[PDB]
Amino acid sequence: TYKFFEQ
Amino acid sequence: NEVFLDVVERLSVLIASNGSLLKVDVQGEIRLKSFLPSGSEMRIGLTEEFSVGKSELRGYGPGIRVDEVSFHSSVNLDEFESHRILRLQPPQGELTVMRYQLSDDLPSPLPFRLFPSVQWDRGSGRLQVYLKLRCDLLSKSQALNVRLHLPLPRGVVSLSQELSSPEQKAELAEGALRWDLPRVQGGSQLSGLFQMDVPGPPGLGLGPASLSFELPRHTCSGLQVRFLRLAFPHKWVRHLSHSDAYVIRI
Repeated sequence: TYKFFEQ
Repeated sequence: NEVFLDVVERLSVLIASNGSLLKVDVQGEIRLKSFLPSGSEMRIGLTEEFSVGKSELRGYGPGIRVDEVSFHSSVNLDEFESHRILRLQPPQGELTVMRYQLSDDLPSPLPFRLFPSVQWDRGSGRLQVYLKLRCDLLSKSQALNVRLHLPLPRGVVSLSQELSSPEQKAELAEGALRWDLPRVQGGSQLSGLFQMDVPGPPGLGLGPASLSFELPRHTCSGLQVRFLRLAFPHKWVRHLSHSDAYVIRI
């Protein structure tokens, strides 16, 4: 459901 | 040890010459700095309210909301839908925990309104620019490092200026007026009258005004960190908005 980032 | 958590929002606005809001953008981040012992788990609770996106079923109304959100890959969201809590085991040093964006109306009035009055003798070259800036923050609240940049017609020089309070500074440099207003609080009304000479061509372009500033103890979106809790420590939790692109047509 959610958007993630690495930095 | 010390733990720092900062909610930081970059505001960009475009306001029409009649005062109408054309565009509003808020780019927000929650940034952490910590150096916790091994094992440590941190829970951050946000505004219990807040909605995300534009639900086709429920619509979107007044209330605290963002248009989109994203999270660092290390963040656990098991308690996000029910309680707006984030969980993570932070690294040593800096981490951006969450990012978000808003393009809708803000939940409070925009922080600044400008009332320009320009008289231009085509003519004799005389340009008179009167600017009144009103701060629409709550009356307790402060704006820091407020500066207004105003591009001016080519070859303009300053004849005189009258600024409404003595802490203010203004100069022309690089073809623009730079007006600095170091003392600004909710409810303040500050003004400057500038007499300039515009040369004839060899041998407009006035505006738009662009404001830059910082808003301590403030978020444009209304989002807040409600708590910061550690399980195994002095904490700083800070909320700041800032702009370098708060544009107002003349």
